[PDB]
Amino acid sequence: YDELQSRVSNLEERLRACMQKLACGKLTGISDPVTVKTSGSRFGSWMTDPLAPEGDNRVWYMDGYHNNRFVREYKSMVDFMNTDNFTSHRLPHPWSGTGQVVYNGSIYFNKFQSHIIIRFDLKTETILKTRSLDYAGYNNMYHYAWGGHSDIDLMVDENGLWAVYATNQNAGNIVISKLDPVSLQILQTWNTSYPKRSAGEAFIICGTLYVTNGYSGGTKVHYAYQTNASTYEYIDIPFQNKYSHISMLDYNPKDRALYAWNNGHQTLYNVTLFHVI
Amino acid sequence: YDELQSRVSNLEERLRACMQKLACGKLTGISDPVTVKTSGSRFGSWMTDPLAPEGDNRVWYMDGYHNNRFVREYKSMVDFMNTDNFTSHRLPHPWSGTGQVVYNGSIYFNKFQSHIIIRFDLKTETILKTRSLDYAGYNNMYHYAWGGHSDIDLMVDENGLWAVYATNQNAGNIVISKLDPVSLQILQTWNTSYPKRSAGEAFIICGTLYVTNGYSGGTKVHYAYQTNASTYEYIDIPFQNKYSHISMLDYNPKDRALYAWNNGHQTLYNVTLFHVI
Ligand SMILES: *[C@@H]1O[C@H](CO)[C@@H](O[C@@H]2O[C@H](CO)[C@@H](O)[C@H](O)[C@H]2NC(C)=O)[C@H](O)[C@H]1NC(C)=O
Ligand SMILES: *[C@@H]1O[C@H](CO)[C@@H](O[C@@H]2O[C@H](CO)[C@@H](O)[C@H](O)[C@H]2NC(C)=O)[C@H](O)[C@H]1NC(C)=O
Ligand SMILES: *[C@@H]1O[C@H](CO)[C@@H](O[C@@H]2O[C@H](CO)[C@@H](O)[C@H](O)[C@H]2NC(C)=O)[C@H](O)[C@H]1NC(C)=O
Ligand SMILES: *[C@@H]1O[C@H](CO)[C@@H](O[C@@H]2O[C@H](CO)[C@@H](O)[C@H](O)[C@H]2NC(C)=O)[C@H](O)[C@H]1NC(C)=O
Ligand SMILES: *[C@@H]1O[C@H](CO)[C@@H](O)[C@H](O)[C@H]1NC(C)=O
Ligand SMILES: [Ca+2]
Ligand SMILES: [Ca+2]
Repeated sequence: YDELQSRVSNLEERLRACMQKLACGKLTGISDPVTVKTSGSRFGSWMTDPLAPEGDNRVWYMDGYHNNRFVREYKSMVDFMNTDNFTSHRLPHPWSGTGQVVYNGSIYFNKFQSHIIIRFDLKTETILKTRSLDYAGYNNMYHYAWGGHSDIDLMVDENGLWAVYATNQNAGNIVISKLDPVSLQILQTWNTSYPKRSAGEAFIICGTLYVTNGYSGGTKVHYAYQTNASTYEYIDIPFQNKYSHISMLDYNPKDRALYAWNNGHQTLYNVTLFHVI
Repeated sequence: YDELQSRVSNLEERLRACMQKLACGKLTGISDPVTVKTSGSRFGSWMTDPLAPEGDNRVWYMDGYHNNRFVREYKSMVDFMNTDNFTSHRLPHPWSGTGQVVYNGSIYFNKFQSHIIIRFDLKTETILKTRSLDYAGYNNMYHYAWGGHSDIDLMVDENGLWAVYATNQNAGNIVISKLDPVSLQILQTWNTSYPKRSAGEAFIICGTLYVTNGYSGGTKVHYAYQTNASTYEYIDIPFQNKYSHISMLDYNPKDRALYAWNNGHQTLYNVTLFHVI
């Protein structure tokens, strides 16, 4: 009775570990952009839920960076590529910038003019947790190169929920934090040496943070930080700013793709991860 | 009863498949040579046992390519690097060239001036199988660039036992074949587009054949053939030929290393493999 349970538990653990080890590597190439829709103002965000059961593919959409509390939900990708019909939901507080994420059926965003991370339910429409990001800048203090109140950037990867911000103690450099997806508590922090005001955008792939150089023109992935080894490396992986302005750029584990907001348009990039043995 | 046994069998199959998919990949670089021993004539063949019981790291040594029938049984690497004591075992027939292999508990070799593959026991000292390679050249008609009656090359990888030869029907190009480790029967054959007489050496990592361009001077991995997709590609992977003339270069999956014979010296290379996800 107990021996077979131990055997199946070991089997599940080994399957999970081996499939996670084969899941990702290091990025080496970014594909050409693919445009889905043209809507909204030049600044905004759009994403999908990674931990969603297959067959939902609900696209969440947000327009504006200063004063907005309306989020759009499209019931399918085909309902977002062509159909202009959506469901509008109202947030208790307006967000700042495009550094919001959707994960585990809830939206993580930043409160207006404050360093407060808020978890909001998109199904029950209620509030659970409103925590404070310890030692983080707000109100265009440590924004990206394009600005627009992007001081806090929330993302997810195969390991969980991460927040990229900057600390006055760490000059103005990029600081990575791993957050509990329930209590929004600090688990582990990595303090890098790349300034956030000269970044423009950043994303995380399964534990490695890739930081862009600029936002318009010759955009390229300039910086890489490995939190497991706590090391850094200057790369030169290039991509293409087709519409000459990038405001949001996030990595979505399930689709293994980079969702991007290109000058008021919704675009996708494809990553090329390699593993060395 | 049956359900848990089926679950255990599925767990074993998935573990084996996932560890084999995480094992090897496309070769990307070769490290500097490491010399272990200096003995014998300029041409010879030394190799280890991939599928061996733990605690049996016995190396196998052979000198000459024409009429020698004595093999050496240095029981340990420390007993081979420094100790000059060995056990000499006789063969029923002398070998041709430096292309032989030691797999599991037997040795596969070629029988004098014939296209005959012989399986010989290194413990019971008898013959179980002696077959003929179909349409394979012999007696210095489809040798390597260095000659020396290396018309048939035998190697092992994570998939099993492979033979590289050449066929009159396929001009003088390299032909790969998968052999049964027990019955020495042809399982599947692959046609490549690289002539064998201009090759010099070849080795298989896992289902991919890498072919060198020369034997003394500027040596590099020049050709690659994927038998799973049956596609060829010309690559440029230099490796350093420290001691001029090379005679044998084979791959060991257990150590994941290239064993080589460089002008009477025994050398080791540690390979680097990468996988794209
Ligand atoms: C995604 O959300 C579900 C639902 O909230 C999480 O399921 C919880 O799992 C924990 C432990 O596995 C249980 O203690 C909770 O009771 C579950 N929730 C409910 C409502 O039953 C799931 O863990 C979340 N995903 C991740 C990665 O945390
Ligand atoms: C966050 O980054 C800051 C910036 O360097 C780190 O602060 C330094 O920490 C070392 C050792 O802890 C001290 O010797 C320095 O005096 C600190 N500098 C300043 C300006 O206070 C901090 O350690 C980092 N946090 C973590 C968890 O690594
Ligand atoms: C390597 O050799 C061992 C034994 O020398 C092989 O083990 C045999 O396995 C089969 C089925 O798995 C049994 O029917 C035999 O009885 C085993 N041999 C002995 C002597 O007991 C092993 O299969 C060989 N490896 C490969 C890949 O074929
Ligand atoms: C390897 O190449 C040889 C020569 O190109 C092939 O032999 C020919 O096979 C075709 C069938 O596809 C016959 O029509 C020809 O008559 C054969 N040529 C000769 C000279 O006999 C051989 O079949 C190839 N092997 C494989 C596995 O594709
Ligand atoms: C190279 O491979 C050999 C094989 O045993 C061993 O010494 C070790 O794994 C490697 N040596 C290095 C990397 O110095
Ligand atoms: Ca981002
Ligand atoms: Ca060889």
